[PDB]
Amino acid sequence: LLDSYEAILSGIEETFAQFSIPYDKEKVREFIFKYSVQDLLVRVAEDRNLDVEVLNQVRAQSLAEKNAQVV
Repeated sequence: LLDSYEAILSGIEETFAQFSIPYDKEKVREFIFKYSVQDLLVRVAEDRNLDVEVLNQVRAQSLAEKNAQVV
């Protein structure tokens, strides 16, 4: 049980809001247990008429993922 996933998930929230996207800890924690984060940002981009590459640039710049740690 590594806390790495909450360290990550924190930055997904703050990615999603930069695009007005409805975050949901439930859906996102479920998704990353079944698929990878790569797939998540593809799936919502496809839905939202975005481009996964942009969501990756905003994913890259979370202070949350820089601040947080792994046990």
